Amino acid sequence: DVVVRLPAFGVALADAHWVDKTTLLWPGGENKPIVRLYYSHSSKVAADSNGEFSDKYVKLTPTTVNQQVSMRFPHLASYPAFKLPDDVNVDELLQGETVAIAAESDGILSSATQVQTAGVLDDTYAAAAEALSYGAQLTDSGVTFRVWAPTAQQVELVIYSADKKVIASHPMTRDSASGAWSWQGGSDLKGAFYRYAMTVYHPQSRKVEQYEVTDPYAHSLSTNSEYSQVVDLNDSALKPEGWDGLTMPHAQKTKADLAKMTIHESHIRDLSAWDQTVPAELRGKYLALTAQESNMVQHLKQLSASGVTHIELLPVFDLATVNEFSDKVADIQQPFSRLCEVNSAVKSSEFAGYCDSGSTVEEVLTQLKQNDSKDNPQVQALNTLVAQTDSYNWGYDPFHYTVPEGSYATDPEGTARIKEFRTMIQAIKQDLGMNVIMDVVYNHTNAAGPTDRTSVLDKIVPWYYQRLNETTGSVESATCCSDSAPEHRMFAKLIADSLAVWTTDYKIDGFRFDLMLYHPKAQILSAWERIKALNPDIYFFGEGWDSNQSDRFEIASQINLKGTGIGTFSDRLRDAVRGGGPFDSGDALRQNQGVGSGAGVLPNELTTLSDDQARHLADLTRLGMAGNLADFVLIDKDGAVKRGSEIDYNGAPGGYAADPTEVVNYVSKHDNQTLWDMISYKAAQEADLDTRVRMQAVSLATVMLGQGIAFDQQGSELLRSKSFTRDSYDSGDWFNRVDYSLQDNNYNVGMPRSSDDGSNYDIIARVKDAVATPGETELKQMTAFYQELTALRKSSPLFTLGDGATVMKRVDFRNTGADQQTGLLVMTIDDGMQAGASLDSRVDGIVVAINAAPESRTLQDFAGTSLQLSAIQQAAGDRSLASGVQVAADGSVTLPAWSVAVLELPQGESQGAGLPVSSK
Ligand SMILES: OC[C@H]1O[C@H](O)[C@H](O)[C@@H](O)[C@@H]1O
Ligand SMILES: [Ca+2]
Ligand SMILES: [Ca+2]
Ligand SMILES: [Ca+2]
Ligand SMILES: [Ca+2]
Repeated sequence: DVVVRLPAFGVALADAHWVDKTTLLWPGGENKPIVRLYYSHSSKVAADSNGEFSDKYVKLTPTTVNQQVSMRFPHLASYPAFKLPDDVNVDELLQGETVAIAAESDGILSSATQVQTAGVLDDTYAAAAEALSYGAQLTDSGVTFRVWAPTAQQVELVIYSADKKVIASHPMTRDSASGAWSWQGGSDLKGAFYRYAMTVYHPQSRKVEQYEVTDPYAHSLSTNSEYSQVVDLNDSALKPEGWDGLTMPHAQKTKADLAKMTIHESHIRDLSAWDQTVPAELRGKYLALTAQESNMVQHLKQLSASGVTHIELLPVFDLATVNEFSDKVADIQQPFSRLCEVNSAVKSSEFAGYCDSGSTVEEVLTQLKQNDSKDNPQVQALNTLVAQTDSYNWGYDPFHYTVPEGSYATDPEGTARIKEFRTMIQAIKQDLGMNVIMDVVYNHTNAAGPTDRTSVLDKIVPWYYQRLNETTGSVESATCCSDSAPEHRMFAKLIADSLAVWTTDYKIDGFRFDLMLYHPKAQILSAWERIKALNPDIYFFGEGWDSNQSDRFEIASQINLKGTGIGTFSDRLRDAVRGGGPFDSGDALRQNQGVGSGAGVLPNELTTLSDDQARHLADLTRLGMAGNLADFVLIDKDGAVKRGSEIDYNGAPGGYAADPTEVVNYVSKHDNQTLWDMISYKAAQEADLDTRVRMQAVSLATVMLGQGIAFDQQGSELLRSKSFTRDSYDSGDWFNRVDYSLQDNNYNVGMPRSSDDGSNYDIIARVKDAVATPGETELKQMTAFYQELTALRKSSPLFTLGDGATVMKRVDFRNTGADQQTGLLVMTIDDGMQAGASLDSRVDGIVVAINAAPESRTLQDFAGTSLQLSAIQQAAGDRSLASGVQVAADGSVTLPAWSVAVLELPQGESQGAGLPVSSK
């Protein structure tokens, strides 16, 4: 056997992949005579002083990739394949560093690279490891700790006292079949803090690292997640009174049940950070939801009574971007002096002069408003510094997937947060009458590598839980941060086990997957199958659409999830009604008007939108109101008969769903500009304040009165503004403010962050002061419009049919084709004899008319049909979106500008003719 030696001829990159027991995929070994897999247990492979590689190695022989490997890693199927002998001691090699080396016949090195072992790890240990349970599993009879670390050389369980002093370090017992380590002790360990002391090779640093890491299956933590804690979530001491009997206020069993879902996407701080009627110690906490006397809680109670059915919570799992040690945090309601003591950047800034002042941070920000402008964005200048050390962040930064966030609890030390979180869930369901959905972020981790404080998974099993670049081994960042690998068996299991805890132990009713398309379709479905065993009515849905992982596996996208029952946010109606797209900047923000802001019918001074383009948006909007079904048949802008899949959406088929319950419509969400800020960017100069409020309502009407599940951002009913901020994840209490005292909508409170919106300062300055800023009058008006819409949505089962086939049999549209009155959306829902059975004993049909235009419009296609205005809208009088609507003798219906009318055909002795869907 020749000896590999030197003639930059050392280990470089990591483009070799050990995908299974005997297969090694590596481009560098092609056509090369000598292909080997060198390995070193405790050392870094490298040529010795003599220039030779004298470390142990295994001989690799050319081969052809097998079907099994090709299916698992399609993106690597083209790589030159090499086989290892069947007697290779895989386990021992995986305990240290392995490097693939290739050299010419003469033995002169041609290339050497590191090896990515995720594949062989799954092939060798996954099945055995999947059959076990992980974490500190405490029962009243004892505890069993288990952690998966197939490559670690040593793992010790370190037990800490409450004061964080080591009271014991136990070497764990490794299971050869699974590669998991365990340790069994007595129940006296209940409540104890612990960490796993790892001795493991990390490919990134190429060294056998030695560090203590928290449990990835942690179910309790110390302040700021420094230590994991042994806990039995079943303990009655961790449950509010009557917890076990908590039931879901809204059904989610049938598709009809699901269709009634009306979501209010909220954030723990956005809800109570500014509410002075919420006890001070509960502001920005889970428990604020229990302050029945507060403006915020009373507001949500009324929304629920009016038709909002679900509260969706932005990250409430353990996020990493907020320091849980209160002494290290300063918020705007506190003295500027406090800010200076915890934030050295502020103390060294142009604002240092405020340090020894007697002002609070918010008082300073308030005074900076008058002289704030595009040329002097001082409000955001100060806020950007405040953001570094405040209590604010959306939290899409996973630290621990199965422990509640600590900063939202009154006491982040230990188990305390568990009961408070549950108390909140109970309050929402029991006292506010709404189901709860949790935003989950399994698509990435906050960090990876062997050094970052928040790198947990990548420290315990390096290069396994993260998705890596095929050539460099670098952790990918397409998600934003440290991309995870849901396609790997043990991470898929971690996800499913995690969801099981939130479902069973925290009684969560549904989960919204962040960037769900970075997950394999099969993995999402498998997780749903597992969770349905715990809660048969659990609902799964998600978003993303920037995919790019299709080369590795079939992704969980809108298209691929058709007919599966897994929901996806639809960006079709969203874009059509809001106008433009999320990538717009500068003038495009104003030019790209939407149906909700007058596309075509009320053009601003910059837009070039044609009537045809405006009508195309109307096609996308109507399709969306019908559940954005692939097979829904409608008449398009040109009078052509088209299926939803035939309506174009920027190059892709518009309609993609099988059932409306697989589609979540919306016109505002936590990310991107608020609906009001978009209307402010797009509205024509002549559109006055009152008109803009109606535009907000008309925009929301397309969602609320549609067949798809309805979703909306907390505060849309209050014309919520972020002062034009596009991405407010770290913009603090200032820009994310929601005022439940109803004084204003937080519009015009300073130019938004320059780093992300600086390119929009020009357009902002030009449109910002077009009209007055909303006040109590406008907020109360909008809340009334909003509650009317949600009340209408639940006023009849016809609005939420659930089944795609039923929608196709009952839903149709009028005012379509080339001779249509632009901006007028007229949707009919049949309940007559031709539709089948009467689902609503009070009506034979319903007509939804949304006049998104500055003209009054008259409908003549319902003449002699005895159409009547909804009792709900009649009851609202001149405060209704239907104020001014006229139902004449001849049967014609006239709608005022920017109005919404829900009309019905009263049912007589028997089911009537209704509004049959026309043959197309
Ligand atoms: O915290 C991770 C990410 O969260 C949200 O997606 C923010 O929009 C983004 O800016 C940030 O990088
Ligand atoms: Ca945290
Ligand atoms: Ca912050
Ligand atoms: Ca890729
Ligand atoms: Ca009926």
